[PDB]
Amino acid sequence: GDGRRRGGGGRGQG
RNA sequence: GCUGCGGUGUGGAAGGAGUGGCUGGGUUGCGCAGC
Ligand code: IRI
Ligand code: IRI
Ligand code: IRI
Ligand SMILES: [K+]
Repeated sequence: GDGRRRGGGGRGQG
């Protein structure tokens, strides 16, 4: 899971 | 690789899903969960 580790709205970027 | 829950806070009890996010923690951190 090399991608978004946290979702829902705008959580999890960088 | 994608997605969901203001669920977390060195403010988190007057808030939210960033319609404050070049105003910070934080290039949306942390936790939990699902495909
Ligand atoms: N969960 Ir309380 N954050 N710890 N609301 N009880 N203060
Ligand atoms: N400038 Ir800033 N926005 N505060 N360090 N990049 N995070
Ligand atoms: N501007 Ir900012 N919000 N502080 N993107 N660098 N993290
Ligand atoms: K805040």
